[PDB]
Amino acid sequence: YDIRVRAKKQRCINSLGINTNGLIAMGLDRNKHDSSLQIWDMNYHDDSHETINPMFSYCTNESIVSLKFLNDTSVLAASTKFLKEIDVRSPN
Amino acid sequence: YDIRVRAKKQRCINSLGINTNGLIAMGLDRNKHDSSLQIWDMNYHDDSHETINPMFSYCTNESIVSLKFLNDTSVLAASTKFLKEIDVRSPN
Repeated sequence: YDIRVRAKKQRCINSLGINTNGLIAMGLDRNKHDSSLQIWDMNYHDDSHETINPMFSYCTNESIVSLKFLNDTSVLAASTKFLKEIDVRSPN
Repeated sequence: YDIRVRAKKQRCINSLGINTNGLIAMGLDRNKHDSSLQIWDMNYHDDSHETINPMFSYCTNESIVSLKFLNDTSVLAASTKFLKEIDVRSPN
């Protein structure tokens, strides 16, 4: 098919990752009212809206520049001043 | 394997549903501070805790007695005084 999606607050996309189980992550620019690491699944996405409702939101007030899915649950994300490995099963 | 799970507020389980894509729903009794229709996935479940973190929470202050997964996203739930079809892609 063909679907176009975007964040709730529109800004430039730096990185992108698709997991093995279809989980999709996204690296955005820095916005003070939104998360720059949005992880969501396309099967549970409302098709009537361009915006995405993320399952997991991380890295608020940060600018993620590169990311890569390590496992089926863990993602390795790089910001402009940090390097993190964030698991979706823990908020820390 | 073998895993035991329960709600954040422990109460009797009335119904249970497993979807085709591995999504698991659950019908509980009536609690005034918790949702009786907890839908969650076991792959994104923290294995160090007995409690479940639900992806979608519905039917607060209600007692769901029977439920059945219609589609990969919609569930048909029955309470003690209502009969609802709740889609996970919309909060209404």
